[PDB]
Amino acid sequence: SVYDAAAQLTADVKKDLRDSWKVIGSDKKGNGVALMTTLFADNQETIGYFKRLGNVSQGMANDKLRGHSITLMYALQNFIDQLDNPDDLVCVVEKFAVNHITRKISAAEFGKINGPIKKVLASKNFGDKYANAWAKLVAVVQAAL
Amino acid sequence: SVYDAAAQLTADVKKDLRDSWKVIGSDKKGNGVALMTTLFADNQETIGYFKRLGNVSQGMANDKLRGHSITLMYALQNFIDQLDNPDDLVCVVEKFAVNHITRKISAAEFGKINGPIKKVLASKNFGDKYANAWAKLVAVVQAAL
Ligand code: HEM
Ligand code: HEM
Repeated sequence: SVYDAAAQLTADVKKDLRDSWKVIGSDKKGNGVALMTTLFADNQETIGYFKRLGNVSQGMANDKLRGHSITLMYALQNFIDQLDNPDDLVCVVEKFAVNHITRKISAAEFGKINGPIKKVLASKNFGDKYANAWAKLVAVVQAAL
Repeated sequence: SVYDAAAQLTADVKKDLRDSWKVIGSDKKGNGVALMTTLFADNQETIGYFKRLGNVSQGMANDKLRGHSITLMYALQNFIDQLDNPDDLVCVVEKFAVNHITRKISAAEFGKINGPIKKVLASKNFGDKYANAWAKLVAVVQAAL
């Protein structure tokens, strides 16, 4: 269950998430757009899913892309704030899962975000340990897909 | 025009938003759910739009309502964090406007949240001055619908 995946995140994983989020979450516009543009660069097959945003190659200049990317960073803020209450984490993960289920995004496709997260973290010198912690949070969402 | 509406957020208004958000934003779960249950109690005719959340009369005990409500408070957080930059505020407002346009929510119906906001504010000892500041931020969204 989602709860199981949630309930599993340990004190050390939560620490590494919070520590790296302090940095990555401090520039939501810049890091959110880098996350999205990295997804599109590395996984070109996903571009079609984002047709509402218009020409995503425009980066920061594309207002729809910038609004989406900032907002995505607040979904991660939300998850980070809920880490200590699995019950609250589960209900917000289930809400965002629905946003993706309705777009036909599978658990495997959702996991394509791990590559972009690892690259953004690495840009701030957070290494593999940090990328592994983030994959475990992503895995909570995958449990709902 | 969203841009004209955004221009109405003067220095004084911004300060009153930030000062009151310091208090209401500190309990996203509790204040989020209070806002929604106040909406539903005072404006019963809007309940039908929220079919996906199930039995909203259950309040905090309804997991879907709790997840939705927490998330709504992060939309507000997002707006407050964008007050420094009007181009960023506008692009996040337009993102959320689309979420409501697709649900067939008009500017007038969206404005039904002003009553609930005033009540939640008043419950924390923030009076009309603060409710009016909040109505100016809601008006930015209304301009986009
Ligand atoms: C860290 C991981 C992710 C988070 C936190 C996240 C969060 C979000 C949020 C907050 C939205 C807006 C939902 C709405 O307003 O309806 C969204 C939309 C969307 N997401 Fe994600 N997402 C993630 C990863 C992905 C991945 C990996 C894909 C596809 C492979 C994906 C596909 C979509 C699509 C197609 C939309 C709708 C875009 C639009 O038309 O507005 N997401 N996501
Ligand atoms: C301060 C004002 C409000 C804010 C910040 C806000 C924010 C949000 C957000 C962030 C969502 C989730 C969007 C998604 O995942 O698709 C949402 C959904 C929704 N909102 Fe609002 N909202 C506000 C007021 C209203 C009002 C007054 C109404 C109706 C009169 C309304 C109707 C809806 C509906 C029907 C949904 C979809 C619920 C569901 O099926 O998940 N909103 N809103």
